[PDB]
Amino acid sequence: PFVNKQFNYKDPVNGVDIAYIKIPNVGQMQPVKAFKIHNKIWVIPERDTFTNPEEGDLNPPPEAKQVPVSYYDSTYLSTDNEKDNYLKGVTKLFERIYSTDLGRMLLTSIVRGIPFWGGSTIDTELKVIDTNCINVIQPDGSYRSEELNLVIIGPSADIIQFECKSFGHEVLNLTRNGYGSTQYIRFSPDFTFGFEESLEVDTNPLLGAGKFATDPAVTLAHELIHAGHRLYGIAINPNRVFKVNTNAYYEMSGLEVSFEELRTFGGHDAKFIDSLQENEFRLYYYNKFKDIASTLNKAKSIVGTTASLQYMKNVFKEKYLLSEDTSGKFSVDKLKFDKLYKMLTEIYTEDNFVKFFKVLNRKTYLNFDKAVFKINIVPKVNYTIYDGFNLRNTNLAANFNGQNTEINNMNFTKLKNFTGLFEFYKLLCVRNDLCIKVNNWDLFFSPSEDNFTNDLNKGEEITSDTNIEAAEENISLDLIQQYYLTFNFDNEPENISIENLSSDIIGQLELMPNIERFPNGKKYELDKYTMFHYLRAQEFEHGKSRIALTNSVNEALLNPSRVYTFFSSDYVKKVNKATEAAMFLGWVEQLVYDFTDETSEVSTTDKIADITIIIPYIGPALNIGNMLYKDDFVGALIFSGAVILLEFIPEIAIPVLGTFALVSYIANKVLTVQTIDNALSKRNEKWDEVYKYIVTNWLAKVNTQIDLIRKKMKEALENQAEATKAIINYQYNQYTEEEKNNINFNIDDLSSKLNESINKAMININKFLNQCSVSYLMNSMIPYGVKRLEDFDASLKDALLKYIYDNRGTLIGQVDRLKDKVNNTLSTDIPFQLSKYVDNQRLLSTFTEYIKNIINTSILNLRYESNHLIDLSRYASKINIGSKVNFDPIDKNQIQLFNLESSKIEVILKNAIVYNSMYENFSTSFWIRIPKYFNSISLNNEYTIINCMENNSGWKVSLNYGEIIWTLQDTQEIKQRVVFKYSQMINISDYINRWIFVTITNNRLNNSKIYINGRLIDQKPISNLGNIHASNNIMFKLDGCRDTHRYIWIKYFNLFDKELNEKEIKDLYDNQSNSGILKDFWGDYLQYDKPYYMLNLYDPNKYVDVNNVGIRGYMYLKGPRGSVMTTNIYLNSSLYRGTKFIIKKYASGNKDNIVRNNDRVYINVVVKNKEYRLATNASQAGVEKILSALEIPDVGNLSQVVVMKSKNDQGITNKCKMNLQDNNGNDIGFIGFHQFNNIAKLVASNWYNRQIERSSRTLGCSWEFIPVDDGWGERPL
Ligand SMILES: [Zn+2]
Repeated sequence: PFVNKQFNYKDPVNGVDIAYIKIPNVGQMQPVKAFKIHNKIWVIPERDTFTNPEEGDLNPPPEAKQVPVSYYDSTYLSTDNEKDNYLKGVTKLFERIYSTDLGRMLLTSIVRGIPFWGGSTIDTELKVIDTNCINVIQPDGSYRSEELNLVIIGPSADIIQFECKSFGHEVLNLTRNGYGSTQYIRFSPDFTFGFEESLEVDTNPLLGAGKFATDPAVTLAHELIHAGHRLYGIAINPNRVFKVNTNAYYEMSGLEVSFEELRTFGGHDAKFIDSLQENEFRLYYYNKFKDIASTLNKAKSIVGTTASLQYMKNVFKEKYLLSEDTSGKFSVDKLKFDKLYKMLTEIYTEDNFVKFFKVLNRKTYLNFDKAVFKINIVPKVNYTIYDGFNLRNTNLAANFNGQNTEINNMNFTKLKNFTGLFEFYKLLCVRNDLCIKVNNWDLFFSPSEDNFTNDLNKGEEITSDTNIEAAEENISLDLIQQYYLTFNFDNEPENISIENLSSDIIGQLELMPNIERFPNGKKYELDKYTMFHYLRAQEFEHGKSRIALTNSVNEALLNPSRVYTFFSSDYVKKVNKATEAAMFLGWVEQLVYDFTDETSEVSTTDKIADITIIIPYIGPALNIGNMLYKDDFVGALIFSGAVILLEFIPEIAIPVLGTFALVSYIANKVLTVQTIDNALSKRNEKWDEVYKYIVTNWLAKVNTQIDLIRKKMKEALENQAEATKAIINYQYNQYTEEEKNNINFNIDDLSSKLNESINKAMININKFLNQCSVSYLMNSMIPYGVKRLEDFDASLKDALLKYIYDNRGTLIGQVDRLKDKVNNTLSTDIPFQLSKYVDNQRLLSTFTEYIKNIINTSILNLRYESNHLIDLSRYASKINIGSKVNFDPIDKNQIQLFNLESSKIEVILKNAIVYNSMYENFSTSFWIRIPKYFNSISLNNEYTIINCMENNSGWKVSLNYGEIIWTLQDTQEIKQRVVFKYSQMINISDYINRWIFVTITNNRLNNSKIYINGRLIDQKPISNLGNIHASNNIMFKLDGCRDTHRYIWIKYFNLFDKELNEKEIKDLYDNQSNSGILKDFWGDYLQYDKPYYMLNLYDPNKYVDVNNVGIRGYMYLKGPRGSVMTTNIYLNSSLYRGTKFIIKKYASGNKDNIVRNNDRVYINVVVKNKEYRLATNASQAGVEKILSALEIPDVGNLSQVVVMKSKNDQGITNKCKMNLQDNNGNDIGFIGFHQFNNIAKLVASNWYNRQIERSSRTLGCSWEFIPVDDGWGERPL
């Protein structure tokens, strides 16, 4: 820390702060020269050759060590100059770490570390473990033993294998028992690791060229965070490793990250460790301190120094944060411990440092390094204490340029890795065997199910004084700030003179676990091609080959010029074809555009709330479609969901949650009323444990894969930009030889381009990916955990209601409100807040937009997507469709069901995901289309359409002559039904043979409500209905319809696990109305080329008629619209009356024949088997324009274009649908009628236009198109 005096290697040895140290090693050891950069921190610029006897050889091994990176140089750090530079650098980084709030705290705990005084000399005595000091040679040839705390030596054989090294004890775990021991950090500030980014692009649009460098400060900070854990004897056993599955062509051959490694990194990595294992360690170390206090509390004397036993007892007092009374006895304050621990453990972590140093760095310990570099930090022009490489001013500070080894090329010297490229690998063969050498450190992670401990099954007794939950403070920069203020920076252990030790202190390193070499080669003969194969087929041989030509098909990896793409053929074409230099730059522009073009394709799929943004070429870039129902990725993903992306499917074991036992209290109100609260509280806490648990499983099994792909794609895109830089190149590589011609093709600028083109591409691919992650979590992992909680919740309620009962008379004036409190709480879940377990601004931001759409909420949502009737909410397991089930050809999401026992659709919901307390509070909605009842059979005959019962298992939708019903019924067969009844004796009905939006709400504690088209039609209490069954499957089929020609049309069926409120209902309702598409009088999309009868909503008793064809003729509303009937059944005004209307395309045609909100069209009037053209003369007299049916060829420049409408300019629905316009583009007006001497001719008046803005009064322009429909038995006269 800080380091007071600036050293030089040659500066004269002086017995203190600069001496000839004799580290505690084995056997003899010529003394070595080390400096004292600070109280308790020495620096030896030698290669660690002393610490380990079996490590004096600094030469590389004929066999390679299984690590992604390695580097050797027998000669490094030999000269006396190299030492000085090493001295100058190790320092500058301590100053770097020290210049940060987080840094500052850590170096104060490290210097304060001080290995406990074990040396167990007689219980009651204190003493120094000689292995924690060093002998210091004084000038007069003498030597005085000195206590040490942390030492930095040079690397051993493998220069970049930095790590913590401590000497062990004959019978003590000085690193895992609380004692702590002097640490020797093998580190070098002359080499670094290069890594690659594929996320920061979101915040940095012009992110660096390629591989970035790792600020040496972080690496050193990472290693100290380790000395910290060990100094406080809190290091996790290195026998604790996150097990990894290896047998599989996609799995990593070998790799064993330690918990103490996932701990030290922090970020999410540290979240891979389950809660149960987390608290396992805490108590473990919390008891190591308790013994430290005991050990101290009974220490009478102290052999060794001339320092007061009190002084000593105090150092360790101030170290472990012990508390002592007036007698001087020590104790471990639990609450004060949890803090110290929380600091050494979660505040001081690599991720947290990457915040203080504002540098770019790996975002996970599982992001394997791909390089080594020779850097030189000493010169200020290169690296500064405050800015590092990203120097102030210098063009390095805009986008971590200083860290980009390509941009800041001058500061990084690419060295030779010593692990080839295929040292550790896997052999993957297709089905010409067709195999590939896939790199080990290039395959999937894949955690073993073992790692995830749990313990969620243990039940629990709930007394009155149980201890309630505790937050999950995500360690925000604010919390660190707090720790900083309350941080104690004054006073640092004194250099307590100890009595000389052996001239040669006997060492022997702590024993690390053995390196189990892993198998290599391992062959894999597969069926389908792999994402690895496809990726492979996009690299192509360096360059001395023949001008390669891009070419689809995986066989694109059989020719020496093996290259493949996922781009449109035309690109292949433009690239694969000679281009005369006369015309070359054009080509460049072309490709670039086309590249940045093909590379940015994004599907909106708005009609799919869940995964919005979509990058289609992913499927054919990594062969992700996983081969399903043949191609069409964007359709593939929609049919399955983000599952189609996982190289492997993770499971979720959420045991049958235990239960709370309730300790009862005899005639003790307080103590009782307090137990129920503890019960409910622990239950709330109970839900948190489950959620937090699946987020750990989701963080390592799922989210990790998606991230590998995230890299894979970024890899792909570059493989493409690299070839289109090869091809284009080969061309100009055979240039005309004419200088001054073109400001150079600038390969180092076409690239500056292709860079951006890809950087943005990743911004899209990333959003898309983030959605498949969050989304996969919400519909494939949470539902499971919830089921068990909801169960637990359903149980606890009884156990609680009973408790209250069994204790009434003691809960005298409260046996109701407590009965209400327990019934009111345990009647709704505990929302899943992702922010409670994740800081990631990326994913939370995602999670937020996902939550906004109430549809992603539904436990069942089935639309007709792509080419299937699927359950987008991923709850259904098998949706069996009948044979007599028909799907409207236009909007196939409109299902029609007949009376035939062969037309039916049955849906079964995954059992594991279904809890029986599921239909207490829940809603259901769908769109209905009921034909008209013509016969009398229909009378008093109630057929059922939707049924969900398991022997009296409530709710099933039924129909009966002019009314819709919803009946709830419990096992105790008690039933309750709510009904909406619609009369069939009306001129014009709002429900007959039309579409009706229906929503049914259910609140166990209240009533059952029925909403028709948004408004509440009726409600009936249900606070008396007993328990209800949860049917595993729902059946769509009519049942008991005596009518032979009865049928219905359903649409947008959904099922919600909560009581939708008025607002939600109305929102949901406006959303499923497709306001951008005009409608049939019955609700279907209006259509081009399809004769409709006009019904004027203002004067429903008349009907359009063409007085006389021609401009000298007119159209008007004719006399009395006839009636229709069938005594004792219906009496509706007739519809199929008057002249028909035909809408003709005019703007954007050939496409679907659906008429959309703002289409310009043509209205052909069909007069006497012939079709004419409704037009007018915009040069008439008044505001009104009479309109006539002209001869299509005689119309000419007369006003005829009509702008169809559906949403008022303001945005409100209006019936006024036809706005006529003059060719100049003007606005002649909406079409309506108008009295002209008691004749009311159809007219286009600019009046309505004005009114439609103000009010919303049904006007003379309120038209309605009526096609003939099998639902309206009426016969077109
Ligand atoms: Zn480490």
